[PDB]
Amino acid sequence: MLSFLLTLKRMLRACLRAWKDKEFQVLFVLTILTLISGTIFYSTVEGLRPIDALYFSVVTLTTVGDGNFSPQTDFGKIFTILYIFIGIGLVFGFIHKLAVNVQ
Amino acid sequence: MLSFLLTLKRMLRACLRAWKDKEFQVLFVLTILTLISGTIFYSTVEGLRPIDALYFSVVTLTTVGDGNFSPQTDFGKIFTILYIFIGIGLVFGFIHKLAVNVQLP
Amino acid sequence: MLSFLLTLKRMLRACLRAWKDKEFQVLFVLTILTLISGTIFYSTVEGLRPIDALYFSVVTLTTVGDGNFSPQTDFGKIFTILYIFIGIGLVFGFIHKLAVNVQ
Amino acid sequence: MLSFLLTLKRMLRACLRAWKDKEFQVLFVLTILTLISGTIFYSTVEGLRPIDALYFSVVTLTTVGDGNFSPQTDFGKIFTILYIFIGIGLVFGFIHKLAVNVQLP
Ligand SMILES: [Ca+2]
Ligand SMILES: [K+]
Ligand SMILES: [K+]
Ligand SMILES: [K+]
Ligand SMILES: [K+]
Repeated sequence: MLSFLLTLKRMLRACLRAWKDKEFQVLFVLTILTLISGTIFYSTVEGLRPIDALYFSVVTLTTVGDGNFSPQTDFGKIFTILYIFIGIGLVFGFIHKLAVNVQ
Repeated sequence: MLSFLLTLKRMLRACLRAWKDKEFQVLFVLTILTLISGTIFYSTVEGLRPIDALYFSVVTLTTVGDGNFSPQTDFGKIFTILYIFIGIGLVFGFIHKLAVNVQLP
Repeated sequence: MLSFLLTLKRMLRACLRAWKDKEFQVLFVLTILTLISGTIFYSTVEGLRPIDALYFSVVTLTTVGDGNFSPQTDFGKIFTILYIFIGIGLVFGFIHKLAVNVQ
Repeated sequence: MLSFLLTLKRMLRACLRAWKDKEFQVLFVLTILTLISGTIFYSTVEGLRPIDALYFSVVTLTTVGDGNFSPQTDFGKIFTILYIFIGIGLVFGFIHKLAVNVQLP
């Protein structure tokens, strides 16, 4: 149906308009950064291959969680705790962003 | 007791009333599409029984998470990461939607 | 500090005012129901002691997840999938509720 | 590049500006209180090393979840359930807050 495609595209364009918003860009960059850091941290401190460090970081920053791995070192656990709150703060940021975008 | 039932019905009506929104519908189809892709991907690449691939896909895409399985291949891992952001995208989309339907006038 | 206690109490009263809202009551009852059902389902179909069925239901309906148990039977898995979406729908319900409560 | 930095700072200022809200503060203290209680509870009742009790408490209260540990006692289980709803309460509270600070005027 054309109605369907048209609606989808209207929405896609709306999503694209966001990647053009400075504040949204910031939020985006910060999480990308946060993802890099985490990848690096768990790679060195917890000794996980980069890909498994990125995975754990993602799955953790998004609250999906890893059904197998858990930080072994104490330093790892502390970092993971603060890491998670950064994620909570990051998502509220987007939430607030969207809540404002309508008005 | 009666107001409970009456309120429930009014709300239950609304949920359906929103099931008529063109944008809600697309989000729904996109989610179902995402769910189907995941199911295929994981049964294929991770060799998971189809029902296990759909299950992993659902719990992964909703941030619930699987307490036992994790992709074993680097391929599955990469896909899961992006898959999760799709999910995050889908949910914000719904949230944005609800946000608009509230602050309407 | 008195300022602190006063603010807290103002907020507690606000939370209490909600338990007096019919629509909120509904949302509440539905999840309680949903929790009962789940407890029963996983108890019989997956053979978990009621307490472990309630736990799995809660941890699953709230997206916390169980780091050990996963449904073994196919019927269990299908139910868990629909169960989770009920939860997503239930939480959006509260979300919408709150988003309206301000205006 | 400069607008990035300038925007970041303006936003970074706001987060702090909100750290001055009396209601945000209480929510924060309540969360810290909840976190401390959990840490005590789990090290005591579940015999978890203090840092493991705080960790389990954080991942549990944020719906992230622990991929390896689960309370072993029926006592720990009951507590975890309520604990999770406290967390759900805390988050809605913050959300409600953000909701109000947006739709202000
Ligand atoms: Ca596990
Ligand atoms: K998990
Ligand atoms: K979650
Ligand atoms: K969430
Ligand atoms: K989770």
